[PDB]
Amino acid sequence: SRVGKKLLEIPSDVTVTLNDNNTVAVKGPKGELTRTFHPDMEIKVEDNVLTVARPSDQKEHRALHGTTRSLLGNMVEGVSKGFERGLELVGVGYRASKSGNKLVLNVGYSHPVEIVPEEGIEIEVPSQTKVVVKGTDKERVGAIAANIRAVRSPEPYKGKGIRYEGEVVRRKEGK
Amino acid sequence: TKGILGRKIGMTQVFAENGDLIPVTVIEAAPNVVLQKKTAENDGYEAIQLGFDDKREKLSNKPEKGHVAKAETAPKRFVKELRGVEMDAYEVGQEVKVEIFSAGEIVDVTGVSKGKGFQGAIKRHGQSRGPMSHGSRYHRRPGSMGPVDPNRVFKGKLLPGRMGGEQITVQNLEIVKVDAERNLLLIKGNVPGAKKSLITVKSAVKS
Amino acid sequence: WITRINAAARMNGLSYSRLMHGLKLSGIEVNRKMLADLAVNDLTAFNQLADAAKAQLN
Amino acid sequence: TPMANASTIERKWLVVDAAGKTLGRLSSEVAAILRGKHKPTYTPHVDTGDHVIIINAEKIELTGKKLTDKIYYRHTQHPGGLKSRTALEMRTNYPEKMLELAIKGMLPKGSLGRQMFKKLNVYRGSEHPHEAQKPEVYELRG
RNA sequence: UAUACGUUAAGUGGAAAAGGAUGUGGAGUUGCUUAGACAACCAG
RNA sequence: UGGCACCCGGCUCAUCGCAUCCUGGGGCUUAGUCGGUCCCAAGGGUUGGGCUGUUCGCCCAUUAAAGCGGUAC
RNA sequence: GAUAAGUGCUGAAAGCAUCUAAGCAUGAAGCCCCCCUCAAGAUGAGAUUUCCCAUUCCGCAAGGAAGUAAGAUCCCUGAAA
Repeated sequence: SRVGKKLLEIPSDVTVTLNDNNTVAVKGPKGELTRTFHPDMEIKVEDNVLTVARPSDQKEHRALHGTTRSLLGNMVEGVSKGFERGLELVGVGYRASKSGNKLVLNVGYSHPVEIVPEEGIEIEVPSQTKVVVKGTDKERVGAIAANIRAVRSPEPYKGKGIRYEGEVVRRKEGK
Repeated sequence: TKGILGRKIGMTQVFAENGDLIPVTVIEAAPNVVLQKKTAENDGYEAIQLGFDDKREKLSNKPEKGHVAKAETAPKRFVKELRGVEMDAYEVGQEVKVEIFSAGEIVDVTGVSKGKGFQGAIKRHGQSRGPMSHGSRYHRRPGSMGPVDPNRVFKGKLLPGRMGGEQITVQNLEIVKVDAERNLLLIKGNVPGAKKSLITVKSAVKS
Repeated sequence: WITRINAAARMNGLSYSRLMHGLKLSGIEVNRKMLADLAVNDLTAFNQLADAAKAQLN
Repeated sequence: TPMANASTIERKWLVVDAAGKTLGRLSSEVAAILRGKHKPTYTPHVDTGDHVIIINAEKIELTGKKLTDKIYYRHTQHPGGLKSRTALEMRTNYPEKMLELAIKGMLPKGSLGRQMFKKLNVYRGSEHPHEAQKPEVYELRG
C-alpha cells in the first residue's frame, strides 16, 4: 500500500473549493491553504474522504501520487487544530535566547545573532534549555524549529550541544 | 544628496582648536541658480540643472539667452546636472548657497586633473629602469611586447601616450570652515585640477 | 524552379514531392520545371494541374 | 527565360505570438518567412520577405533541462574576457534578445542577410505600436 | 516537421574504455505466497 | 663469434590552467589553545642576502604565504 | 540578489522510513548588482531645452541655381593646453 494511496477521513467541518491548475483552496475554522499540482494528477475528494487513484503506472503517478493525496489531509489538520514541535539546546551557558519577540543570542562565541520571528507561529517556553513551539502549518513550524536549531551548535568533545526532540549530542576522539 | 559647483583658489594651512595644523584647499563659489527640472514622465529621470558663473553679453548667443530666459538671470558660464537629489525642495529660479554645508560634514570632490603631454612608459605607468653601466644598453624602454605564439599583440599592453587631463573623484574629504559673506568653503586635503578651474562638491556616497 | 514550384504547391495544400508524384502518375504531363514555373505568371492553370494531381493521388 | 524581381514588390505585415511555442520550432518558420520562401516569386539576390512582429516573447518555452543548462557566451577581445549567461537570466531579463539571437543565427550571412534581419520586430508583452501598417494575424503552419 | 511499432531523459546522441556501478525496459526462470507480504501494529 | 630493453641562466614586461601555498566557506578526526585529513572554491597576494658552477647545494633573517605548471629558454 | 561544498523542514517510489525524486528555506575572499572611468559610427546612428525661419530668380507644379538668417571658420594676443 503506497504511502499516500489511502482513504483519508476528515471531521467534515471544513470548506473546500476547486479551480483549474489543481488550485484547491482548503479553508475552515482557521487555516487556508492552496497547493497546486500538475494537471495530469486526477482529483478524487469527497466531503471528507479522498480516494484519489493513480492515472498511470509511470513515476509521474506511480510515485508522485502518494506524495499528493497524503499531504491533502494535512491541510485539514492544519485548517482545524494546528501543529507543535520540540527542540533542545543543552549547554553549560546556553541560556542566551530571546526575551520575547525577536531572537537575540550570544553564543559565548563572541558574535551575537539577531532574528525576528515571522507570522503564523506561537512560542510559549520560559526555560530555553528545552524548546516547545506551536503553529498552524507543519511546514512552517518545521522551518521555525529549523531556525532555532541552527541558532546553537554542538561540540564533539563535551556532551553538550543542540539536538532535536529527544536526541543526543555528537561525541568524537577529542583528547 | 546635495551639491554645488565652485572654482579652485589654492591651498593654505589652518590651526585647529587643539593647536594642530591641517592643510586646506579654498573653494570660491558664488551662489548658483537652477535652470531646469527634468522629470520622469517627460525626460525619463529625475534631475536638476545648475549654472555657476556670469559672463558678459558679447560671449553669449541667442540660444543660451533663450534657455536662461525662463529663470530670470544673466547667462551662465558653467552648467551641470545633479541627479539623485530630492526633487520637491527646488524651484526653477531658486538659489543654491554654500550654507547648505555645515562644518564637519563629509563630502566628495570631482574635477579634471592637470595635463603632462606626451609621456613615456616609466612616468605614465610607474615601470622600472634597465640596469646602467654594466654593458647594458637598455634604459627607460617599455619592455618586452608579449609572447610569440599568438602572432599578434594582446589588447591592454601599456605604451607611452598623452597623460593626464581626465575627470577624477576624491571621496571622504571633510569641511573645516564655511563662510557665506565671501562664499568660501575650506576643504581638508588636496583636490584634483589646476588653479581657477571647475570643481564639483557633492554629499557623501559611501555615507 | 524547384523552390518556386514548392512554394506554389504549398499554397494549395500539397507539397513538392507529393505534387510531383501525382503528376508522374496522373498520366505524365511531361513538363520541365522551367515550364512548370508558370505559377508565377498565370496561377490559375497551375491550380488546375495541382487539382488533377490531387485527384489522381487519392 | 524566367522572371526575376526588381523593386516592384509589396511587403505584408504579420503578427505571431510566442506563447507556449518552443524556441527553435518557431524560429525556423519565422526565418523561412523572413527570407521570403513562402511566395512563388522567390529570388536569391533580392529581398522578397515580409515584416514579422512577435508579441508575448517572454512566455517562450524550452524542453528538458535546457532552461538551466543552455549557456550564452561572448568574448570582449581582451585577454581573459569570456562572459556567460544562463538561459533563465536571458529569459527573465532580456527576453527579446534571446529570440533575436535565435532567429539571426538562422539567416544567411552577408549584406543581404543583415538587411533581411532589419524586418523583424520583437516585443515583450502583448502590445505593439505598429497600427498604421495594419498587421494581419498569421498562425504557424508547421 | 512522411506513415507505423518500441527504447532512451542525458543533451546520451557528438571519439576509445579498463575499472567500477539498485539506472535499469522486455524474455525468462527460482522462491514464500489473501487460514496469507513488505511498514504491518498492538504482545516473550 | 655472448645475452635481449628501448627508436642555457639573469633583466624589462606579461597572460593563462588548477593538479590550492595564504586568505573565505565546510564535513571531519579533534577538550579549547591547537594540530592532522578530506571535500567547494582561481578574486587578490605570494622576500631580501652571504658562500657558491646555486646541484643533483649549503646557510642567515623575515612573512598570513614564501604553490605547481603552459605559452618555439 | 541568486549559487558551490554542506545544513535543514516537508514529504516518494516503498503504510515504515527517507535532505530527493515534484517541493520549500539557509549557506562562500567566487557569479551578477552596489564603487570608479569611457561610451548613440549602438548605421538599432536615442531624449530634452532654446534660436532661425518659409528669401530671390528662371522654371507656371516639381525642380535647379544665387544671396542669406541662427551659427561657425580663416586671421591676430596668448596658456589651466
